[PDB]
Amino acid sequence: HGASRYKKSRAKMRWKWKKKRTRRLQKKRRKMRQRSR
Amino acid sequence: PKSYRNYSKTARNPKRPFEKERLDQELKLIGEYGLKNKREIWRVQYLLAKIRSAARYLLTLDEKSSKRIFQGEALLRRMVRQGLLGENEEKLDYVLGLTLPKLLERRLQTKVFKLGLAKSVHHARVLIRQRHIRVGKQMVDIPSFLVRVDSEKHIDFATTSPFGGARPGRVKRKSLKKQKEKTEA
Amino acid sequence: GSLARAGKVKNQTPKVPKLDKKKRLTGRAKKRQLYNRRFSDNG
Amino acid sequence: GSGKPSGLRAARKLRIRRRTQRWADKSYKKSHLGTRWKSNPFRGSSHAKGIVVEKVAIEAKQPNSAYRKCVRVQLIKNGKKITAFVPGDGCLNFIDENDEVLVSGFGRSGHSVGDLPGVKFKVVKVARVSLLALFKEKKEKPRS
RNA sequence: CUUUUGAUGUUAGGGUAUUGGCCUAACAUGGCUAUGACGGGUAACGGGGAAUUAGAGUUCGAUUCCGGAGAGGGAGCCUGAGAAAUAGCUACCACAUCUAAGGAAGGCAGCAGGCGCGUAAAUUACCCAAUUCUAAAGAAGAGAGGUAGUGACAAGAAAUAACAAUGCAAUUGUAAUUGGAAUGGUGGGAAUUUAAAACCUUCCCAGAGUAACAAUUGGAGGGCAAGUCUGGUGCCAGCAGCCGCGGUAAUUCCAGCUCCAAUAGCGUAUAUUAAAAUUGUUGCAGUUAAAACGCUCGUAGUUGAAU
RNA sequence: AAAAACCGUAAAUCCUAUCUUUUAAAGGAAGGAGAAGUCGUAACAAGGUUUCCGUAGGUGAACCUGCGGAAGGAUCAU
Ligand SMILES: [Mg+2]
Ligand SMILES: [Mg+2]
Ligand SMILES: [Mg+2]
Ligand SMILES: [Mg+2]
Ligand SMILES: [Mg+2]
Ligand SMILES: [Mg+2]
Ligand SMILES: [Mg+2]
Ligand SMILES: [Mg+2]
Ligand SMILES: [Mg+2]
Ligand SMILES: [Mg+2]
Ligand SMILES: [Mg+2]
Ligand SMILES: [Mg+2]
Ligand SMILES: [Mg+2]
Ligand SMILES: [Mg+2]
Ligand SMILES: [Mg+2]
Ligand SMILES: [Mg+2]
Ligand SMILES: [Mg+2]
Ligand SMILES: [Mg+2]
Ligand SMILES: [Mg+2]
Ligand SMILES: [Mg+2]
Ligand SMILES: [Mg+2]
Repeated sequence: HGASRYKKSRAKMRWKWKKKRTRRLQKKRRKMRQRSR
Repeated sequence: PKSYRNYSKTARNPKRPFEKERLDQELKLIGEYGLKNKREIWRVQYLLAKIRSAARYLLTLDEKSSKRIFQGEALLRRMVRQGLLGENEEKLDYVLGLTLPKLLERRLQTKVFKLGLAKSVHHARVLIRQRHIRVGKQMVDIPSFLVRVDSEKHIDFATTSPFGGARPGRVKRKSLKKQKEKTEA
Repeated sequence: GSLARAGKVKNQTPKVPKLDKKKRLTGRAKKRQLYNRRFSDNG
Repeated sequence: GSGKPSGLRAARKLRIRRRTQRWADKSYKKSHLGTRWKSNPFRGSSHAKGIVVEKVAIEAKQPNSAYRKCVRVQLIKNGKKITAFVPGDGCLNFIDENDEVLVSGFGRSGHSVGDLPGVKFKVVKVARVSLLALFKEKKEKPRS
């Protein structure tokens, strides 16, 4: 998953929207862990 | 402590279990020489491979080298004494030409068959195993015995055998007994 | 939940006994018989 | 040049690269990782003993259709629980609620085999008698 | 990173069988480190060696010999040329034996043997005859050591017939029927062997015909050598390392017959080597299959014209 | 001889502080597998608004839009 990300030959979900979803979820996790420190 | 007497293996497996042509050749040889399994073919192959390896290593070596002279003379003498080379082909290149039938020809079974003295090769094997054969005033009952050059004129029946001038076996004497008590009753 | 069908077919098949004697050769004598059947008559 | 140093005093570089790059091989990393003594119910053994807890049936994969018979076993050695396949036609009827069984691997040491999903174990003995000698049905009878 | 409380050196002593921060007093500020110090891990005792490999290599070495360490866990001590000894002593921690209740006595990782642990391992036998050791040294003793018992760990040799006459297919085969030789396995007794038995050799007696004195373990779609034969089941039961088979005419399931493979042996599980030029020094690949840092400078490292 | 004192060699017990390994839990949030489920139709043809990259914002969901870039384009050309 380096330069081979976003490679499209099999009808999958877009790479950048998956990246955006992951970043949102990571932000929520960081907030949850901060609330407990 | 563990004992200091060691041991070694004498055979090796083919590494390719179901090859047709090798299997047919093995059956050829087994039927021709009257053997029991493939293990005997494989032991002879093992021995021949050792011989050939020594010969190859000696041949790659320099001429008029002491190692080559000593070990090559020893190996050639051993081979000619065994009855595998002969008289005009002692040159360390004829070692590489020895084939499986040549070694397989020196067994006591084959020798007992070829010198008359038995009606087949299976007869030859059964006679050796039943204490009927001598090799020079020593009684041998092992069919894989390899006969050396100066021992092949001394194969003959044993003095304790009914085929070699002794009393008859357990069947003859019981038949003769029954005949005696028949004729004296 | 449906494990009452176990061993169904093995218990369905009608039973047949073994056949009787027909003793086989062993060892060196068995290798001799094979050699005759495959090469002696085929020539 | 071809991407490597080739000099008479360049041994340290080659040694260190081969040391670092070996960890990308799956086989080497599987055999040399410290966690195998932990995430392995058999803990490096080839066989283990356990107590039968429950009989179950498992579905086969999509193109096939069957109900494969297995058991759930608690290991005596460490208390863990596993699932093992009972091979043969009517061999599940030879097993009772809590017997002692030997189980072994299933032939693909870390991997599932064929049609069953998520099963890596196989029963070989029950109640101190062989499953095969018991299926042959002409050799032995269960130790009552 | 080490150094307050010895870490690195100097001077003078103490101590030891001797040298030494080994220890004490004064003094100086040193010693190691990306060529990896200081730490963490090891299901790590080191070596002579072992397995597999054309040549390179990869993996193992508790265990016959050599060196090291220990005697439940630690620390002290006597005798003695030699011990920080443990079938020697003193104390604590843990475990545990007898008792008349005041007291006394313990250490199988020596040889047998038991419990527990587990996938995982033998006799509470005989002898100092050999190899050696100790002594007041032919003459005593030695679970050191040897001998047997148990023992499909591993290794070597090697039975389960052979031969005739007739009959029948192509000299031959035996598919078939008749008859006489040969021979161990087995039971009994001896000569020997051995400290004394026992085993191996050798000799005598009795002793094979369905020679019932009766060979097995896996397979028969392909890989991979060997049935498109006969019954049962009917996407169920099941098989199958991989591709796959099974839904009423299954060469693959359950059985009968017949064939193939190895054979007194043959299957299965886990680990490891070759196969793997799929770890590449010999010897890989990087436009598009996995993979050239966004770009330049730069120290260590590696490499450097001709005479 | 018993018994005391002192400088040493020092088992053991306790308190405190770290480090290592294993482990419980209301609740929260992922991934993989399965079953005829519900909703839409983003990709593959110019897929009916060419497809993608980086960054930022928004919406039940797949996604939409702004700024700069590429052709792996639907143009090697006036
Ligand atoms: Mg690429
Ligand atoms: Mg000082
Ligand atoms: Mg060692
Ligand atoms: Mg150990
Ligand atoms: Mg031992
Ligand atoms: Mg030692
Ligand atoms: Mg102990
Ligand atoms: Mg001590
Ligand atoms: Mg003791
Ligand atoms: Mg003690
Ligand atoms: Mg013991
Ligand atoms: Mg064992
Ligand atoms: Mg004297
Ligand atoms: Mg005496
Ligand atoms: Mg069949
Ligand atoms: Mg390999
Ligand atoms: Mg390789
Ligand atoms: Mg190679
Ligand atoms: Mg490659
Ligand atoms: Mg570039
Ligand atoms: Mg579109």
